[PDB]
Amino acid sequence: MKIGDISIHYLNGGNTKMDGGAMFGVVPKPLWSKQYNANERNQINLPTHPILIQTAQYNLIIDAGIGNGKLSEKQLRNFGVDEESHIIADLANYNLTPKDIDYVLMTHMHFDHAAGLTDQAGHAIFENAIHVVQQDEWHEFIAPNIRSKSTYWDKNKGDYSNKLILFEKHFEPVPGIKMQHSGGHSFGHTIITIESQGDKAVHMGDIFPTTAHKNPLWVTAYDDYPMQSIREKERMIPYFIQQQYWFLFYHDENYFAVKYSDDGENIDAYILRETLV
Amino acid sequence: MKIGDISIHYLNGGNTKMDGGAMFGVVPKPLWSKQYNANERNQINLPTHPILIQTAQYNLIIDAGIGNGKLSEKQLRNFGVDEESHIIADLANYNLTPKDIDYVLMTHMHFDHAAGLTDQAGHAIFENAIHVVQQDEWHEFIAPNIRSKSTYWDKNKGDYSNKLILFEKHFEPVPGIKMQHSGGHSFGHTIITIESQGDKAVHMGDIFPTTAHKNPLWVTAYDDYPMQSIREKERMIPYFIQQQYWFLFYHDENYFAVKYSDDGENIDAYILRET
Amino acid sequence: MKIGDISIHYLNGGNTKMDGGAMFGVVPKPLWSKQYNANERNQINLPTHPILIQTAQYNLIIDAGIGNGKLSEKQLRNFGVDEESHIIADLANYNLTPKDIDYVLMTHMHFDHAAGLTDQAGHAIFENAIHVVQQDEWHEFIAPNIRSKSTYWDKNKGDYSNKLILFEKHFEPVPGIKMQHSGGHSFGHTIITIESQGDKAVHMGDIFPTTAHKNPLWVTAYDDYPMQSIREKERMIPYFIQQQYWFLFYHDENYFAVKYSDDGENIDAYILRET
Amino acid sequence: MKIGDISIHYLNGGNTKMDGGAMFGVVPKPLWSKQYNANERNQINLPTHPILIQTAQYNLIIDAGIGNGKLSEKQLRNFGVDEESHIIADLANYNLTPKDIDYVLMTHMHFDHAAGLTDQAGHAIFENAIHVVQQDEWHEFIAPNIRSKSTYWDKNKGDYSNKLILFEKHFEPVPGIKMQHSGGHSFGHTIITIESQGDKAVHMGDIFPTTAHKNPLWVTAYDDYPMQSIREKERMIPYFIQQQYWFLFYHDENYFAVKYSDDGENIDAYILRET
Amino acid sequence: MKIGDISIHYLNGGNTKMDGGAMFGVVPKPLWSKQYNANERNQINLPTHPILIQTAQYNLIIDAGIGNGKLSEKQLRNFGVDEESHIIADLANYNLTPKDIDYVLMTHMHFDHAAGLTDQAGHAIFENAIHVVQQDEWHEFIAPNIRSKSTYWDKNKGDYSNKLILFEKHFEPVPGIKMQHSGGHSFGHTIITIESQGDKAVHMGDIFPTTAHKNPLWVTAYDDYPMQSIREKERMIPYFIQQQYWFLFYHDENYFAVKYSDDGENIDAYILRETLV
Amino acid sequence: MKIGDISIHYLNGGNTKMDGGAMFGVVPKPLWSKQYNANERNQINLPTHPILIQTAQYNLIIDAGIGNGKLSEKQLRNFGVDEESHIIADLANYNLTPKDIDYVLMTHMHFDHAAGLTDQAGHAIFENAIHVVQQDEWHEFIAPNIRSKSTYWDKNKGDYSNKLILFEKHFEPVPGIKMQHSGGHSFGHTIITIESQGDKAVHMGDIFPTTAHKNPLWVTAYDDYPMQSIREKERMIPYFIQQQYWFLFYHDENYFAVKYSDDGENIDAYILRET
Repeated sequence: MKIGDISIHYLNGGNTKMDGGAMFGVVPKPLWSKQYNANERNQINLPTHPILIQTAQYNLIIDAGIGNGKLSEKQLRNFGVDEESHIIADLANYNLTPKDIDYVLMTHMHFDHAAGLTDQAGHAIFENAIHVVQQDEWHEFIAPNIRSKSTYWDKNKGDYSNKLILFEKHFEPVPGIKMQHSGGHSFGHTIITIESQGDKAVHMGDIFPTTAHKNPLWVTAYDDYPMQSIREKERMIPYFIQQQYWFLFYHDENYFAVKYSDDGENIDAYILRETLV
Repeated sequence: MKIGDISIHYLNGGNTKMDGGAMFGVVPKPLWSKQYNANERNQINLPTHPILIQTAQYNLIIDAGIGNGKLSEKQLRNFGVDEESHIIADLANYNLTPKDIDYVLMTHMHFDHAAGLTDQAGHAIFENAIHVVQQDEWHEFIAPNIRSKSTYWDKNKGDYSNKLILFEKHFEPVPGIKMQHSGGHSFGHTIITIESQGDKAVHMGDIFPTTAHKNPLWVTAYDDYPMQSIREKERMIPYFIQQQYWFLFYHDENYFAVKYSDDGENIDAYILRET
Repeated sequence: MKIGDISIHYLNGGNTKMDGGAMFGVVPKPLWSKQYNANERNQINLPTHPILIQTAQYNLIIDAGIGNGKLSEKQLRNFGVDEESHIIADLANYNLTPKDIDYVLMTHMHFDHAAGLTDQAGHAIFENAIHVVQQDEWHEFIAPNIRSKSTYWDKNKGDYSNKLILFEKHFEPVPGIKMQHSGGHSFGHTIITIESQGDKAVHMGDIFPTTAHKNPLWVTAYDDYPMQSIREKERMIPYFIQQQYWFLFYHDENYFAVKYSDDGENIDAYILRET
Repeated sequence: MKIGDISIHYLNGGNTKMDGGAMFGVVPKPLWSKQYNANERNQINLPTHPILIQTAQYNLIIDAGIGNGKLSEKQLRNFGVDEESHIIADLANYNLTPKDIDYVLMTHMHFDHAAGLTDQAGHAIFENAIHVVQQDEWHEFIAPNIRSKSTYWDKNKGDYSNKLILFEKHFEPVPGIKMQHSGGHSFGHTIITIESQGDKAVHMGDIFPTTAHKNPLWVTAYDDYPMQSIREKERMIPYFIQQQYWFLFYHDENYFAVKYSDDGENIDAYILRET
Repeated sequence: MKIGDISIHYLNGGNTKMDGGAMFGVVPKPLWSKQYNANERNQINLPTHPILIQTAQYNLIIDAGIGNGKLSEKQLRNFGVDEESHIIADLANYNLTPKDIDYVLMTHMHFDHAAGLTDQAGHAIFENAIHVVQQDEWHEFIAPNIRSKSTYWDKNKGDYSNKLILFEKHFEPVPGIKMQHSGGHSFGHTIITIESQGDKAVHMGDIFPTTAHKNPLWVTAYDDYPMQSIREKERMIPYFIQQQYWFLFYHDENYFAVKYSDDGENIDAYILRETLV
Repeated sequence: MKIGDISIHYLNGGNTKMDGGAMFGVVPKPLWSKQYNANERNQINLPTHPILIQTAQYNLIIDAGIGNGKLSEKQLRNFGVDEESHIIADLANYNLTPKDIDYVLMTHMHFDHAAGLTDQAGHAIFENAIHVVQQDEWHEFIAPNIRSKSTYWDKNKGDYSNKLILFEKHFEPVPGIKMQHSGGHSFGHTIITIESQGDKAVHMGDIFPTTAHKNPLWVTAYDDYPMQSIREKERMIPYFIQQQYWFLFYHDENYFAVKYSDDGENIDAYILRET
């Protein structure tokens, strides 16, 4: 993928199998099962593939996958992990090492996105990288309630917190990369946009998980504030489409990106996610 | 049943079938499917049974099922309606006719609770009945947003509004009956407690739909503000149990009332529903 | 006129006559009648002249007037309409047709500002134009409450919504043109600015209706949140004046454009509206 | 009159004449001038008659009128004052002196309601009386903003503050008398209710100024938060009517007490004010 | 102490020495040092004495002191603890055992108030007692931020949480005892009032720590929301005085209670706190 | 000092002595007393030194010490004033006189920052200067509450308000200078960043009073909203350090500017203050 001078790729940070009903909330199964595949256990396959962004000067990732040795044996099974992260080997394919990374931008701190931030002993994969998190997202991450406790794990704390930078509403790390507090899925959930030359790309995190969640009303049950999720989706998606943005995905098993035609119905351009088995 | 000097019963206002996942949210099917049955279309059976309350003077009612013919063919099929409201009949079995009512107390105005409020021409099924609805709930009902439009129907508007009484935080219509605003399921969602002598009963509406939703974390995906739902459930349930309250249900297909042991671990008493 | 390399005129989308006491809130008549006229109905004449902005590659329109055949017989009379929109004609006087308008920017969706967006049968005058509305202002438009119902009309919905775009706090449709959510008059009220070279112009919508509303304390009674209106006026006006901005009007029957002295106690330059 | 075992009359604490457009917000003159009179200054006559409540052991007063020699030469003229307070006299007609008043309950601290609390030199009419004000209403009174500055006067501060008591949402000074924060007209606006036996009375202050403001949509332009005013009126009035409450007025030149039919479309019983 | 049919007493739950400057916030030392005594280390002595309330039917406590064996050696020194809790022996003086207690009502969960809730191994002193806490207070107690972390300790969790009842704004446990959410010192801080016959008593917790904090403007620097503290004090104190309430204290070294004369200046009645050395 | 094309210096606007505990809040004396000296009265020395900024066109100024004679005898003693403002003199050393100023940018209006804004008759020390103050800060200043009345003085009002420009979230007066609303110390508290070429400087006002307040948890007891102060400090400081910003101080007696190592552990560069 290329957006102007910026190169965009995905990294195999592992995968998870989550219950379809929970990933589609109010949408009846008969309808969502036709848009996304589920197994005998009502689980749909959700890759956890970080997004590698390379500008002329900086290298950065959008999330960190499920890591290596982080999830227990019970969690690996309960979360349908087929394979753990291959983020090191994948990075090599681009002549990079978990040390040439300058920024790790987080959409949110749920385990499916932050487990791969540190190895065991909570050291920290990505030692020279500055880590950016929305301030309230971070606050809840370290002080989760009886509900967010299930995904915000102490086990995911670590050294990276040394080079931690917090932002409230918006933040532009390196030119062209803009983070923006969306809320909805998470109180501190963030979306990221990439712009180089005239090209535009956007990753709406878990506020637009997969291509099957394009309908603003189709939000996951995980969303702590679904009304805010809908609000954001109702306005962002039509705008990004009108502006001919490329939609990047972290969880979609089939596609890595998509560009809808100036209409809002037909998504002509789908960039397939060729994940090695 | 018996709640001090107050008598309580329920009415067959019809039934519906909602998608299991929509009803349990983040709870994996493998877990809730063992707590509540689902067909092959993945739907669970949910009665819409209004609760009839009678005191030495009034006989208000909680909700009004789905009604009779208020739903269209399409809707009758999409929500899996097997039988429409028998409200008029059931009420008769208690020497009460569609007119004796003294107060229709709403928990919220979603179609599965208010469609039975009027006939096909939007005329009140309950003339002479003061309809108490939470103020903010009433506003959203008559002014739905792109998501609320699915349950809030213009078609459920009617003459009953000419005897509409709104409230904010809490309201005690008749002695012993208290309506408390909870939010969660819908912004204006309300629960209702009935207390007389030493007895206590409570109906937590869609913030505690069925006995399978006892865990505060098990909230429906329909809840517009799940964080508020959990907040309310986390505090109410332990309190009502500690106080030995009877939990009344509107959508539960197996129970009408339940009373938990002094630790919430099990069901100590209960009243199944129907024949 | 023209701000830098951007051309700007005013279209005649009709007019209306609203009560004076309504247009001046707490301001006594013995004072506002010396700044504006009160026919004997106590109505003041309020034109509904949309603003046309022409840059290098785009044609924009701020609000759309009352339209043609949109208001009923009754409305025409109560809103004191003398002449309905001549928007089509006025545009022609600029070799511009309704299909050349690239953007329609709305300050708020009240009828005197949006009625002109569609013809009857709710088709849509201005096909091909992206319609920009601030989110909350659009949410309320399609879901009015008992007070907004009077100005947010259902017959004002239309095809234009197929090319609708929403923004929350600020948005730049095209270089130099900035939309900013102000609130006050209506929860989602929005003001607009135009900048080219060192030239600056601003239209503060119904938060600064006419030149007679310059005093921040002089807000209309129509304002749903007068405290926010004052807040915005108290800060914007002094700033725009200090920056030598041209104030554009939609409702001032006399002035179209105005610029205050640095001391802002007088109007140095102005452009009258050829009624 | 008297509610149950509580006596209630009205004192003449002076009067004022305020603009009509200001008193009726968005309501057109051709409509409000048929419900109230507009001298030619466009002013309507607003008495400032404090309400006297006498129970078994206490004497209470709601608001205090404009006082004596409190308004300057200029104010007297602009607020159309015909007669200054006769509060001392009127009280005497009840064998009551200013030192027998046990409680002074305020709806809000605007001048037409608080000017009468102290004489010049800000001493304090009504020594020995506990003065009840809602917290935020008092905070704003002593710290007015650019808009409140017009009605919250510094010369209205006084000794009475040595016996001041504040409440936030609700407060019962003496059995049967309840104060409730309503907001709307002023952030800290407060309405009051009196109950004895099955008799009920209520004074909704400036959230229901005169009988002509019964329509919830008819709020004054003075209301700093009109949306909250409507909210409160929309719910309170229907409830108070359903409960057969007597509506007491402070500003209605004609009526002092009123009671609507159950259907609330007519005024069944009333008490005129002997101007 | 007797309020109508209700008997009120204090229990020696230990003590703590906190920095005076922090306990008086904006009040210059020259002024507060004359109202409360400080040592060479600027520390003032603050007893942590729970309030025993006995009605005809129920027995209850207002807080739990610093406990026994709960604070470490480093904390005992840093917090100027002279003696640890004597709550068991004190209770005996009234023919009661840490088992005859029906309700433990908490004003807030800071360590100076909640450490004595459980013994080591977090079992739970007061096994048959129902524990009442404001819902938000509790939420922060288990999910404290970088600031409240210093007083909300995991080490204070325990069995008592089994019979935990939460309330939002107000709650009346047994007739005459009314809890009320005040906020200010803590987001979930609560005050308690006692009424029997015509007698009235009130404990405003850390929103009125000692008799030296009567001036509404004299709030501790510990208060997370001082503006709300002042708001509450500005209105409550004058009202409680006008109503001839007895003010009960948990932290005042000299006095256990006080009744100001219908004025708001002279506090004629002071009930001394005879603490055994 | 040098910040790209922008020149920065500071001025002796006088000094004060505040109680150490008030200044460090919850931080025990034994800890802060080792970070900042205190006399036997427990007071710490705090200069009130305005910061002079000069660009190729303007030369705005940050704060205005305490002034000259604005403080009374009592105040001069209670706040431990040793010397009053030498603002006029210092300004001269830079060929600038009390009139050249082009913008007085306030962080907040507490007396130790704004008393130097006017003379003994409330006349602006800085005619020709546009005074930029945060909107909400300005409101509280002119409308103090029982606690704010201690720093907000009526006596600090003046003609300067005739050139007052308010803002809400952020404002960039002249290129490179950005004012950002932070809250914390006071509701309207503002910080100011200066950036030119690759250089960056920031003055966090009373949200980072002295170098001893670097720990986000070390906030003054004066802060009306300490939780917001911590929030801002927790995020700003690490960011400004990562970006190699120069931290400018107004109250620090030893440093004027400081630059931390790339880890905040130590002070890598600095400019002491005075001779």
